[PDB]
Amino acid sequence: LSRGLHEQIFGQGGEMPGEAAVRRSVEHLQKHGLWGQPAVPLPDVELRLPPLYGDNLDQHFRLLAQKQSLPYLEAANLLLQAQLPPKPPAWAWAEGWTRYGPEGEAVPVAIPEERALVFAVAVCLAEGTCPTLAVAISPSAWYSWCSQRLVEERYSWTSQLSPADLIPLEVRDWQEQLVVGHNVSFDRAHIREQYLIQGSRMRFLDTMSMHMAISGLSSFQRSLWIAAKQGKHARRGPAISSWDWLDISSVNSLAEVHRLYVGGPPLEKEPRELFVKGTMKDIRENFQDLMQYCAQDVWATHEVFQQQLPLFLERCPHPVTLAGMLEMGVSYLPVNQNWERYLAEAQGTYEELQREMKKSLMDLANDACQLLSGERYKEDPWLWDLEWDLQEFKQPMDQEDLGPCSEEEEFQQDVMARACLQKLKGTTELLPKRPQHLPGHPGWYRKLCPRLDDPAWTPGPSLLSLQMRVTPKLMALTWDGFPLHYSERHGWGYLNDVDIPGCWFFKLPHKDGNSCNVGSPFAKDFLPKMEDGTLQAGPGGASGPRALEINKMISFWRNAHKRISSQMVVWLPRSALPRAVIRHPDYDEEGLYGAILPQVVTAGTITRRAVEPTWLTASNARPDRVGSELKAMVQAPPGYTLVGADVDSQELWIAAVLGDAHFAGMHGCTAFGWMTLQGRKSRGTDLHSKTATTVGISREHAKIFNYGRIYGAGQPFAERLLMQFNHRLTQQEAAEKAQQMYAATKGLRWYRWKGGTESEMFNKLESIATSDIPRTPVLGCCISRALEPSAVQEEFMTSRVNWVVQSSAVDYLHLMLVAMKWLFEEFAIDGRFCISIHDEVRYLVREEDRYRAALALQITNLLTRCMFAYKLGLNDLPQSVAFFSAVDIDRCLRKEVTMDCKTPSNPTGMERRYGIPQGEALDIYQIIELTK
Amino acid sequence: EGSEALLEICQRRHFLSGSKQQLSRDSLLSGCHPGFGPLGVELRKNLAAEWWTSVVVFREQVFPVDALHHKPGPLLPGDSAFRLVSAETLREILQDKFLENVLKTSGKLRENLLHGALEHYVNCLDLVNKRLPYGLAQIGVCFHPVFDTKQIRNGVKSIGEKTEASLVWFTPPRTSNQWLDFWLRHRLQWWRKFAMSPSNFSSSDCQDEEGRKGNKLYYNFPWGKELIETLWNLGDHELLHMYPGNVSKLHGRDGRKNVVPCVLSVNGDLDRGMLAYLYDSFQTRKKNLHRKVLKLHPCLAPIKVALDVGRGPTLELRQVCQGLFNELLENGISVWPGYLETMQSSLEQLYSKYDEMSILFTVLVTETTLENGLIHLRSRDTTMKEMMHISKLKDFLIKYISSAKNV
Amino acid sequence: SEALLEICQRRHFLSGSKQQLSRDSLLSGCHPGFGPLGVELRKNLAAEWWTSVVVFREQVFPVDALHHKPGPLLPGDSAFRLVSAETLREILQDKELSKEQLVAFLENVLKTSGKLRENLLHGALEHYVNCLDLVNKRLPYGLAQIGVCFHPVFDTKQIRNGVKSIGEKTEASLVWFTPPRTSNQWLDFWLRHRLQWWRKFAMSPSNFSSSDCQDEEGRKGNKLYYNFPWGKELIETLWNLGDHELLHMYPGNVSKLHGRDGRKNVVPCVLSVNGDLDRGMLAYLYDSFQHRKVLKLHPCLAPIKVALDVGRGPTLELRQVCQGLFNELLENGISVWPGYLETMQSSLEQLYSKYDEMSILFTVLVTETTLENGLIHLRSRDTTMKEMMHISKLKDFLIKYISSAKNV
RNA sequence: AGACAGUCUGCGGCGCGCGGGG
DNA sequence: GATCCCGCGCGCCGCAGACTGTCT
Repeated sequence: LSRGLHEQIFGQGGEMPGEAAVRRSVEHLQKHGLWGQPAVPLPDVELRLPPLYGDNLDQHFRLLAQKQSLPYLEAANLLLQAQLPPKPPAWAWAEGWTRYGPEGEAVPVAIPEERALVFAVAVCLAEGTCPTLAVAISPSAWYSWCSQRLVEERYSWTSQLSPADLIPLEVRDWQEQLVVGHNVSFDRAHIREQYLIQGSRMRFLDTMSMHMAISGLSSFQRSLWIAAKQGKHARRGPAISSWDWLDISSVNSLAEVHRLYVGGPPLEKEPRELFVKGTMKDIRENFQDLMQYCAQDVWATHEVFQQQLPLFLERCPHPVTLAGMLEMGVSYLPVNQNWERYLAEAQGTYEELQREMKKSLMDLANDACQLLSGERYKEDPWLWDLEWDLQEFKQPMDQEDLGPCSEEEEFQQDVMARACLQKLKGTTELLPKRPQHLPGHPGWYRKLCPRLDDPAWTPGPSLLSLQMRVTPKLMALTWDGFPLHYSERHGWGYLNDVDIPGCWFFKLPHKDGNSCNVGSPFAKDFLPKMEDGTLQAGPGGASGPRALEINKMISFWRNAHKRISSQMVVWLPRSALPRAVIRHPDYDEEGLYGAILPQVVTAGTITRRAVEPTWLTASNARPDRVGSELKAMVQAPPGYTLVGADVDSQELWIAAVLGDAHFAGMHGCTAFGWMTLQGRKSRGTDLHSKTATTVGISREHAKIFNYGRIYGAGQPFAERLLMQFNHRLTQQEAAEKAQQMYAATKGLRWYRWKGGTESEMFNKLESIATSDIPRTPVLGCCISRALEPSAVQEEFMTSRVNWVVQSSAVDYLHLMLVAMKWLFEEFAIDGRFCISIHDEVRYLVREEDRYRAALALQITNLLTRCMFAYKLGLNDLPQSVAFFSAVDIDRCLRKEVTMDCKTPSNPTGMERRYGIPQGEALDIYQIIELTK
Repeated sequence: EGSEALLEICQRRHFLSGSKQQLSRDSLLSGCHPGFGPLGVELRKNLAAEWWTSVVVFREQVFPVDALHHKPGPLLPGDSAFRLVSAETLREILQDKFLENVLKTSGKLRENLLHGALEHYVNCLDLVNKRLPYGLAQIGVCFHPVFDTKQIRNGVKSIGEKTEASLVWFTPPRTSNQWLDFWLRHRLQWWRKFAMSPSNFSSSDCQDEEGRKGNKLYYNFPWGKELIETLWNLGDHELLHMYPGNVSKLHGRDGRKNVVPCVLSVNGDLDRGMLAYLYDSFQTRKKNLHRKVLKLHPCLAPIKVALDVGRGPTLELRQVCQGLFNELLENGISVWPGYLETMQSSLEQLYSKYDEMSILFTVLVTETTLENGLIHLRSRDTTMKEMMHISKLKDFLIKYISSAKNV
Repeated sequence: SEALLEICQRRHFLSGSKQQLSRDSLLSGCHPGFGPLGVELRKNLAAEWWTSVVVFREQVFPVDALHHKPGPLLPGDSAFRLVSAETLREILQDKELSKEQLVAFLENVLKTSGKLRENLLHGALEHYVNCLDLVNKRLPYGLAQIGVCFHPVFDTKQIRNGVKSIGEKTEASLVWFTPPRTSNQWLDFWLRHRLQWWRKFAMSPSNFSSSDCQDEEGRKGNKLYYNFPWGKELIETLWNLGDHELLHMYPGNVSKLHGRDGRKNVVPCVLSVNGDLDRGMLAYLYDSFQHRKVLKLHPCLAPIKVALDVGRGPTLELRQVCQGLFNELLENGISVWPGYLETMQSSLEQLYSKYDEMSILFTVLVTETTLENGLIHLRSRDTTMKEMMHISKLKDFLIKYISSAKNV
């Protein structure tokens, strides 16, 4: 009870609130907001949790992480201090796996019977995606794998059962195995047993993940480091005056990492690039050289790992971090045959849309050529500045007759005509002037039509796009005024001829936009401004409407069809599928069941946030984009389903609880956690659209304001946002805080400097960022060692204060993963496989154990939040938090159980259920299989 | 007016439609028009060929079938609308002594060719080894009853003829809806092809009075939206109706189970499609261009190129075009046998004439063609003339048509 | 005869039940439609006729003729295949009777409603006026059309009142307007061309023959029969009808239906050429058959050219190659039977016999050796010779074979 | 007369803005 | 926010490499 807090199953009353703390908290709440705001008490549920080891909720997680990560730590230690023999003289040219014994002796082996390995794979990018060769090193010997495709014959593109085999048969000690590698996810993607639906007792370590964990750098840091490494060396540009981090930071590439962590000679880089831009034939010719290069890369990675492991353990002392990284290194995504179909449709539709965009434009070109005949370029106000190609290549039988005989005509005319054509006019026979009269009124219309030496000049102008600067003035007044003038003297449309939007009568030359300091670009306006903005016109047909809309429809798929439609997808055979998938409803269909490994870096950026360009991105199935239906078509096979959820406002809650803990021991101390907990749109004081109406444009259009402010956005950003809102003047906008910074630091020192005060407690984040000691935030993981102010002092504050919250979120994710693994291990919940997108988490689980796993993610969330609040806080927690709002069960993956799409236009037909989120209906059971 | 008025002009004049002083949109839509001109016949033939290539070619398990225009008289329940008349006028019953007054037990002209496909289903089931998923396609003429619903001078119902292309697809019941969506997607994709304004072709969903779903395709003529093609999920009702004896004969193998197939009927009216494409090909806000031209797609334009001989050394030396004509005739390039008008006509009227017939290119052979052979090649899309090559004309035209076929 | 109608009933050349089609009723149109193979063979024959007669002639244009006559002012004397021609309820010949006021000349059912066409000549005669403007008053020119016609059958034992069963015949018609002068020359020219065209695809052209005949109204005529095994059955007719048929229509006015020839106005003389495409198909099917049972249809007339199949090897990794080859062949315009997706391997000998009965030029077999070195087994229908060919050369070889067969 | 200006073509770098996601 | 990307066309150059007249 109390302030809507849950029942304290674990813990005692050793902690006391503090009367002075209570008085200060209620005084602050009265000062900012209302002290008395009763809220409906939520229902209280009690369930028998599993027995928690240790005490104080920290020993429990420590023991779980240690138990999970002991075998892999043992394997890493085995690889840490194990010397290796020299590389063999000559690599063996044979199919399969070969082990190199002493003095280079090579012996054929089924698979490496080793606990630990440093592994690297090469793939012939020119043809297919099957692996070509691989080199690995164990503590005692070298191993080399040569693919079956060294022989000459045709091979399928299915890519199943082809890649390397690395997991021994389970049915002779320490079954756990660890594989180390730089970008090891790429190498894991090329292992046979990693595509099974059932889990396996093998884990992968990424040296790049550790490098980002220790001695990592941010994106701006990456740019500065690259510039400094270059021979030579934006907007505000306040300088740095602190470049010590250059000597400790590096780029994620293997060469730079080896140089930073090892002082040996630089690794030689092969300039041939036979794997990237070479056929399989040169690979056969250059077998020894390529094997040597791969072995060099493996050796460098091993040296890097040796130098990194103790440093990483020192800077991430908590075993939970390692356990969570190991768990997050194994992701799974069943696809089934529909994925292929999707790759067709999203492609075909895209092409179709492009055609609809292209053809209309072609017509607009063709009808313009007729302007040449009349010699009336002055008549057209759009094409009179155009080239107009003034130049040219300059290169009665009154008889019945009838009734012919059976004789045949001599013909023989075509041969003579061809002879006269080819032999004479020697000049033209070489380099023919294809343009002749074609160029016409459009500016060098010949250019739009392919050169055709390789193309053959496809009908009409096929090199015509929407952003050539020729498309304006071809659709009348589409862009700004009559002249576009992408070069200097541009259209003064801004973002009657000067400053006034839209060029007319050619009043003044050169740049005269003087609205946003630039007016050169055209269109590129999210708000169409073609209904009331005016300055948009055309002759009719694919003009105005049906013009920008296709562009926005295919924009996403345009620069996505390369990353997508090329993911390494492996289709398992019938014998490989488990018992559950077979002898089940659905199934059959002569369909292909397969999987895609996301190839995710466990820690790809500052913090340890995972990075994946195709899978770990916030994108929903918007009903306007062709490829929007990504993250779907990941339906589980028959007998399996995806169970999981998102953790609500993770970042806001983390910041709120940190501020509350810093201010006092309660959860509503600073009038910000109270607003996050006891704030509702209908009644409570919600952070968004309430308590901020006095600032900005009413309640709406205030989410981004506060989001940026708690993410580090400064006052000038808010001033810029307000200036374009309601066209308020700069004087009208408050240069100082005034209405702004009411939540954040308004009084600065405020007498009595450092200190935030006001509604939001930035003191904790600032103190952590500027600590100068290894940060070790909640759950204790140090900073990347390159953004520190100790011995560096780079004043990159925007980066570290955000790093605090983001690394806290990653710690939350690690805790969730370890708790889920422990729950699945203790109780026989099949389907340990997991997927994660920042806060969002999903698990592939059997239908039989679907509800047991649905019950899970609730004890996990409760324990994770109770462990978060335990650090620098008391055990009691708000009832509203510590439990998920809903748990999705749908077979596919989507933002919400209820769905929608664009390309299919009827996706429910293709065997799509609903998703039945549970909410509170799942809290009527124990987590024992015995129980119901 | 120019809105559906000038389109009818330069249509009978250039022999795309039969000339009978009709100029009636309702007659054309219903099917009471006298017929189509040779250009119209060629355009319809090209459209039918494209439909055949897209539907039954490049599509295994789809086979041709022929349905008779008539069916046997016996066992013909129902009657014609005007055959059922028993109100009055029984004055003369003087006739002394099949025949009768109720349907006469006689044959009928088919209104749709789905019945023939359903009949041939059992026979055609053997060539697929009873693989339930398979189709039967056919293009043929169907007869329908149409009347002006005004006055009695028309008397008996008029009979209209429409060239319809129909595909009957037998699919397992479980996959019926998805297969129907696929077909609806492929038909909408095909009709938007060859179209200068694909937006004018639209689709909608409809429900049968028994609850069976289906789709309708429409083209937006200037007066309004007119139906062109219809997709219906027959739901194995008529198939069971015609075969009441036993269900074993109707069992086809889907996956590894024997099931009764579900019938999907996709029937489009080719004449209306031809009219829609003709309307689409034809085109006032600061235009000042005029230049009437039928910008039909190259794949289905009735005539590809036009030959002519102008100001040569003599009319006897025209034979250079002869043979070249034949050279174009090889590999199936349709060419207008020009170079025989022998009338002194201004080249602008001549070019406008060929533009109105929708000919992609105009080839003119001059006196300078016997030596360093170059032929003036004018393009329909843009009024610019090229010299190009006599030897490469065949290859250039083949390439143009092939590229038009694929984007 | 026996052993031929059974083979055609099987393999889906002639659609129908056993003894339904029979040897009789195939010459007449009162039989069930053709099978898919028969339909494809008919389409090939029609395409070849169109190529030889219409598009290469440079003066023959297509014409659109409706299946039914309008009905008003219908003359009371005619064949009257279907006196109704209305939607449903064809009253057939309706000879005699109709003596009462009901179903009299007043309104429909008395040579008043309309009739189904029995020949394509009338449509061409109707369109002649506009087709003159099409060719710009150039007198010598033709109009061609392939279409279905309906005829009445009789005899067939005693049925009491005759059933006048409707027989559908797919006929190709050419109406050639030529100056009345040198009309016999054009008659002989067309007769020779048609006889050559019919003999072109025949294995034994001696069976195809021509005979001459005289008419009281028409000047002269010719007939082609092909000499079926039981006897000679008329398959094509050529008639020099004369101008009186054309003069009968447009009875009023003069100097409107005449055309210019040698700069001299003259009323044209019409030649009617009418060939039975269905009977031609049946004749060609009989010609091809002949000690294995094989239908040696001409390469330009065979419905299916090549057949794909899989022999041994993995079930997968060959279906993909077969699909690729299938797609390439269709992209190149070659019809192929997708036998690769067949599930019972059955027998090689039985498979070859089945494809021989279907008149497939070549049999293509893809095995694991194809994956090894890209070699496929190729069997020729004509000479039953088996060879090995690279998979990348099959398309070119087939196109070359078809082109060589097309030429003399 | 033979040798050298152009035009074109290939191909390389760097500015300019614009759009998905961090 | 955060500064930062990749897939376009413009452009604006550059330098080789080829072909065509062009100059002495």
